[PDB]
Amino acid sequence: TACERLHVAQETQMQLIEKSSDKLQDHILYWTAVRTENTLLYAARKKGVTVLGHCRVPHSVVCQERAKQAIEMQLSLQELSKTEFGDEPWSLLDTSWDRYMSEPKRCFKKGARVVEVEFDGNASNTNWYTVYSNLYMRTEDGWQLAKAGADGTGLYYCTMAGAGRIYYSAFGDEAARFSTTGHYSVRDQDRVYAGVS
Repeated sequence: TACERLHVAQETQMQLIEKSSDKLQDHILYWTAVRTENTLLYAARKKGVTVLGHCRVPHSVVCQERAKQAIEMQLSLQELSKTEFGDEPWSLLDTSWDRYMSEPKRCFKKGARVVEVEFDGNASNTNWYTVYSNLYMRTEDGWQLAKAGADGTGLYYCTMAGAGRIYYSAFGDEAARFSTTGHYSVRDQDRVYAGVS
């Protein structure tokens, strides 16, 4: 029945990806199925299983990690749905591990845009950063909405626990890698910033 439970858990993921729902509950469901699959697979690995039915069992370290990630997503999302934010539309990508682990780390993110940094007054000396306008992060006071942006210093988010911009990236650290002079200019949307290191 570990073989049938595996089939259902894999089929659930495949059904929900096709559907591509904008409801949080479908994504809770998707991650709980990812959890189930990798838990069973990990349990199979401990017992020395290498093929369960018609699919190969990944290395135990791999199954263990995929299950742990899915536990974290499941529980996090379940908490989210119990907040004011649960009502909002959530896609597969909004609730994906890479989005969650993108900077800043361990928060869900919607509203992507590209920030462009030019390094030595040199149009060919350039780099780009994906910034999310809407960030949902757990405080000791549940989940809360934060906004992210860029200025001359770096990429930052602001909250009302300690009023001010809180930087998760510093452009001076970027210019220390990609510039020869230390100066750079930052284009976020309709604003251009200057900076130095």
